[PDB]
Amino acid sequence: DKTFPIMLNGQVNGYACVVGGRVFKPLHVEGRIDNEQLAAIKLKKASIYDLEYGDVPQCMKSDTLQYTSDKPPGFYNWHHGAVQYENNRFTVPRGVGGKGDSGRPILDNKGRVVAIVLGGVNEGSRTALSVVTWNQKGVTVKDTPEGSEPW
Amino acid sequence: DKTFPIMLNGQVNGYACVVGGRVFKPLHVEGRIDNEQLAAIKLKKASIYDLEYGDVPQCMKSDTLQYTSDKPPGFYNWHHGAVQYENNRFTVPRGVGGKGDSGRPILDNKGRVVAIVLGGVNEGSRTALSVVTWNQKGVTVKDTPEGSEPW
Amino acid sequence: DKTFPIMLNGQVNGYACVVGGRVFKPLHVEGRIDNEQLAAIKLKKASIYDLEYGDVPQCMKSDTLQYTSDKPPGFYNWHHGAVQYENNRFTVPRGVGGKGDSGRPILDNKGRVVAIVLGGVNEGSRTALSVVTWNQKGVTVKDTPEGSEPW
Amino acid sequence: DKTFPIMLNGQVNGYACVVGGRVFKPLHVEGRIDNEQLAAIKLKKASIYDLEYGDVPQCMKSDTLQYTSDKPPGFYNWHHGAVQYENNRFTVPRGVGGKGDSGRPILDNKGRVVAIVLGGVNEGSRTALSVVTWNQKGVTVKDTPEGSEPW
Amino acid sequence: CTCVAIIMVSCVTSVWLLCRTRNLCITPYKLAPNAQVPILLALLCCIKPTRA
Repeated sequence: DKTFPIMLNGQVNGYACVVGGRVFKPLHVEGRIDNEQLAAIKLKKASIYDLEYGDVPQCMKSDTLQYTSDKPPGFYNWHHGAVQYENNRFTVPRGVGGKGDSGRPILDNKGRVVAIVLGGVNEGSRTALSVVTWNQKGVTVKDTPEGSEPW
Repeated sequence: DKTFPIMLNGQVNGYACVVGGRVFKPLHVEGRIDNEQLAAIKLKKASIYDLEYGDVPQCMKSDTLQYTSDKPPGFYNWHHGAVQYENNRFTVPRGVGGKGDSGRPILDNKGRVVAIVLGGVNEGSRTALSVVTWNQKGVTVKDTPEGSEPW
Repeated sequence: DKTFPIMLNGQVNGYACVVGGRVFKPLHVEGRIDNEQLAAIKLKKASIYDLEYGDVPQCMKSDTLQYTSDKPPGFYNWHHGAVQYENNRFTVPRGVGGKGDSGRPILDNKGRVVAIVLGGVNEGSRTALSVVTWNQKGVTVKDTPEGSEPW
Repeated sequence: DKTFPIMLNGQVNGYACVVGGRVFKPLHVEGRIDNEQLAAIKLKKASIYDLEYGDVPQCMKSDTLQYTSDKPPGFYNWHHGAVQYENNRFTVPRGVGGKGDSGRPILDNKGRVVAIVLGGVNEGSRTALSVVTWNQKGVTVKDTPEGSEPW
Repeated sequence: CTCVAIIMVSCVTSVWLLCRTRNLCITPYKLAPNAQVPILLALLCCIKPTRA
């Protein structure tokens, strides 16, 4: 796919994902995006929605498209497995979800991104995911389980 | 031939050929040479010919000889076609000559560089292209046709 | 072995060796190491004993072990051949001993680095290498033969 | 042919060629000649043309006939290869161009000397030779490239 | 005013002589952590303690 990671001191500590028009990068990680095209874009601050300026050039726009509401419970593919829930993400078993997994998009069966993983390293028996979500009518919210350490 | 192309925001915008005596780079197009050995060449402005100063070391110079004046009106191998004229420029099949791919040298059957293209995007059914040339005794003259367009 | 070279203007003019815990680099060469993790290290200048800083994190330490005391004068390993002297360095043939070959380690039969070359371009039919080593009790010494230009 | 090495302290350091009418010897080298009958040749200094006095008698005259002007750019009988240019020397490859072999002549296809080399140790990827030529009517010309160390 | 300049100059000269000795106290032993250190050159003349 198209997901360029962020490297600080030569080590991958976070992942930056591009959605339609705008690039999204978690601001609790530090470093520099390795793409020389991406590094010429300014960065503006927000809440823990983790916004970055979408000043991408014309030749690359509309790579991955977001998913709106009417989201089923279903089964959604994930980069290290699968997640099957709607209100939150699936509490994946242990071992999955180490360090440096922030900013990974969660996609649908049609390639539509429905979430971006931010926190929730350990949640007891199975690790829940602290992601950003589009709500029942197209507004972005942020869902956090209690006691979720950031990545 | 070994002609390094210019780079601007990832995509190409022109070709900077290397001729013995002085490397050629159009100042009508922009960008920076990605080669580290040619990045140390001092960028000196020139006249309306859109020329870059040839500060290349002499060992990797004169690998590409250049044709002199008094050219025949016979065949000349363009990179995507063939030109057969002496004073003016012969017609090229339509479609070639878009945007951001100028500076490609026009060679001969002996491989010597005859001319360096700068313009000629679209000029009707008979495709004429604005070029620099050597007129009679080695004088470097730019010839632009009527209704010319930069490339 | 892992030995990252040093780049300056596209050519290689030196080599940087890594021992257990610490990173070595000759003072006579100028340039940037190709490892971006090693560029963030605060290397400090020192005397002829060539003290640098091993500020690398835990994940890749102890690449190779430096050779201890009780040094025999028998066979030893080398990148361009073999050396067979303990008090001095062996009269290696030509080919090795040109320019930009500094910083290459000299290993033992168990893969233990004994010395790092610094000079001794050519001394006639017999070429002597100016290296650093430990004399008797692990104290770092520097042995330099007569007429040892920086190599 | 007939060329004489110059004896200096037991090793060869230069070649003293003989042309019909006047013998030659490089000024930048020194030593003793290797012929008993050339010991009576009066040694003298001169300008940058490398001018010596060929006062040899008639007993060994007319060894190598000289060549006139209008030299073609074709093949030439260099002692370690060939030269295929007229105004400049041909870019001889690596290996050739060592040290201590000055004064070596360049032969024609008719067995005529056309030039005497003087220097050009190494320039980098290719090698240029500082050689003597005859311009238009037989006037002796010393031609040098940029940065030519004597050789 | 001439007196206090002499004490200030001589203090920063001797302490840079002592810092150069301090830098050369440890430099023959930092390049080899596996080599043992004497107890005379650790606490009396130099400063460093036993580590690792």
